[PDB]
Amino acid sequence: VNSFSGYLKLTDNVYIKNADIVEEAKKVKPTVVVNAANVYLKHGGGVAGALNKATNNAMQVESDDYIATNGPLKVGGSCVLSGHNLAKHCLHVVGPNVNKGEDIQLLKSAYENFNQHEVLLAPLLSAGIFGADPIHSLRVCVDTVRTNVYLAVFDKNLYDKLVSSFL
Ligand SMILES: OCC1(Nc2ncnc3[nH]ccc23)CCC1
Ligand SMILES: [Cl-]
Repeated sequence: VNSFSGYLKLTDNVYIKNADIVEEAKKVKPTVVVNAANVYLKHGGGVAGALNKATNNAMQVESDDYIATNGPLKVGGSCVLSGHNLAKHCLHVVGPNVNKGEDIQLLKSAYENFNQHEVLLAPLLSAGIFGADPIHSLRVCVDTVRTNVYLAVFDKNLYDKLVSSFL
């Protein structure tokens, strides 16, 4: 039993809800919140900009030190950093950004990072301003993640469309 509330159950381990991931994280304070990151951990917009804003820029400060030490992530890769006031940990995961010409096949690799954590709150990777089809992202999530994932989906038209089209 966990404290996630109001989710629709899609499969044994995947759940989905129309929600602002920032507001969800503050309420639940999950062990792991997933950020829709880029390789530079520059949290400007989309989910990343919203999460970082909610941390009063502490996420960005921590991220800049991480990059200065370790260099950029790989597309499809991840790192674990602090969750600040939102979660115990933040798993920064880089899905491919179609508006940059990045290979969509890397979306499966990106979701594989979720399997290192028993329970996660997360957005749909490569959706939103990363330019991929959210229906496709949901399919890859369901077919790749085996741990318990709670998917937030801020946009309402996307959520109903995602629920109504799910196979
Ligand atoms: O899930 C991916 C999508 N973006 C978000 N989801 C959940 N919470 C969010 N907060 C800010 C952006 C955001 C892209 C379409 C939904
Ligand atoms: Cl977005």
